[PDB]
Amino acid sequence: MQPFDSGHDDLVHDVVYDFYGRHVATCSSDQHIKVFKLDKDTSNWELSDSWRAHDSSIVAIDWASPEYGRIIASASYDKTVKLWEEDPDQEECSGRRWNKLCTLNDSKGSLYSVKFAPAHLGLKLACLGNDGILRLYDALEPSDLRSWTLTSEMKVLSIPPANHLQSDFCLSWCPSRFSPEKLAVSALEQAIIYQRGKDGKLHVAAKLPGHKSLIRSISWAPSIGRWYQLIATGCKDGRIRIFKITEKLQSNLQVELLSEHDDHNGEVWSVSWNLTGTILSSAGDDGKVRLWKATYSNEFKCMSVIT
Amino acid sequence: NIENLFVSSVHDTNTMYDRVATFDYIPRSNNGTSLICMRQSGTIYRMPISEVCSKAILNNRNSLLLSNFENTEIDEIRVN
Amino acid sequence: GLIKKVTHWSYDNLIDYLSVNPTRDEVTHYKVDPENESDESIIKLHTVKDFGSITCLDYSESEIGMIGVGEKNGYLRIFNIS
Repeated sequence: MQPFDSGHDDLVHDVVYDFYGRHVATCSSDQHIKVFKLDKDTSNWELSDSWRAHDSSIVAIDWASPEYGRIIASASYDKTVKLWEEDPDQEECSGRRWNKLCTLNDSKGSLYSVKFAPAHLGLKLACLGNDGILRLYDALEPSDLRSWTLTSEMKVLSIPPANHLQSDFCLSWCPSRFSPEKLAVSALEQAIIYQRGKDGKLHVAAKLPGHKSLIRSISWAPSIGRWYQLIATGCKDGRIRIFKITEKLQSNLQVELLSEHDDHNGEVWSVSWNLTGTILSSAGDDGKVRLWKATYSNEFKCMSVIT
Repeated sequence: NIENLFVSSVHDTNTMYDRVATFDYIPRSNNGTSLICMRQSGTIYRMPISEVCSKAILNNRNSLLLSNFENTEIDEIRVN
Repeated sequence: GLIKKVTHWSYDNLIDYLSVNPTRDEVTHYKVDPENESDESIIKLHTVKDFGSITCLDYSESEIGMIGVGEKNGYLRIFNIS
């Protein structure tokens, strides 16, 4: 359990792994993005580049698939989405290593979550903020990665939330190459699964019931090849809800709750899956990270607890 | 120059003993937080703020990465 | 407020004291030295808090530290300090 200091001057808001697992990018509240790499010799994380990205606190970053190159998204509270591509011929830890590409200003609200699409849908992207409007950005031109065109625009909430009331938004894509395109969208106390219809426009396909309070994290379990899909929900209650989605509007799909654990006694902040969807890591308000696995049954039981 | 404020996150902490009238912060090392509080009876005690994990991401190599709501450093649980 | 003087508990010349705050919330145990007039003789040893609203108190002379504490709700919380 060796710790490493990211060197930020403020809070760290989102940390994401890349596809290969040897790189992490750490956004923060001091408007900086620091990209760390794993040295194969020293076996320790070290900084690759640090640069000032936005004009407000950055709350969500996401790596793109390496078949599209080294692209890092960044959503922040200044209503901007900044896309960064790595220049191979540039000095380490200089600030000019990652070159700015686009600034999607189509959102009239402070954003919360940005999530790249899987590697079977294109170089798409998703955004959600305190405006109730879902925005999808496709990079339709492979020649230049700067003509990011908005293609879908679905409204999730009827009205934007109040200035003082707190609210959270999170996104999770479905990484199944052999299923219609789905998007798990969380807005306050609502979690909706969209689906790409035959007309090219997303429609409300299935709504996850429950969720008496704010939803802090949605993670779609990786489609390893099973006949059922899983969504992990970290609510503002103690509940780590796991939904069993079975698909059979191209195709109808049913939502069934698989498990509901009150084993944290507080707000569940982040819930996240493994590569194969076997280990579920849930972090809650008790200061402890609980791992979950399924043994001899479909219902998920608890495992090692890390404090 | 003018920044229109809005509430992002609300963190709830329960005190060690109930019936507290007023409290105060304590500036700690490595950006920590503790709360010195005075009760309704005038008794003064010290309530620490727990280090709540903000993000617990997994990995393809089965490595756990832990980020906190309080300090800067990031915890890593390798698989060896 | 109730200050109750307890004897037969200290082998030295000090005299043990049991104190209840005027809001009737805490029970505090003391050991007072008679030979020094200054306030440093009042040594605050122990404090047990959050006892609802205390309405009475007593002590057991047979064994040291057995301090019964009553409440308005009805619970006769009997415990030990020393």
